[PDB]
Amino acid sequence: MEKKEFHIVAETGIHARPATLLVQTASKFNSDINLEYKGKSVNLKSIMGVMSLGVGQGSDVTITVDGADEAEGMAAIVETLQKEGLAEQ
Repeated sequence: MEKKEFHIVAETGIHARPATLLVQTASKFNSDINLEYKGKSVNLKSIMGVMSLGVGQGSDVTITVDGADEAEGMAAIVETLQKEGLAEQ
């Protein structure tokens, strides 16, 4: 059980594109990985929750990873976060 915070550096608006990008990468781990924005942590893939939340404009958020993938899980997210210019390291 380990969480990894971050901040949106895409200043895009975490849309279905970048929005899912993370969720897609976060919601693809055998571990518990979610996103937390403003303090709200929900299965990034949680459109509903995320929807109401969503980030972008240098918006900062926090990711979480718990389980086996935990490492790999967050690994991607983390990397992706800064890989997709969605979030920084």
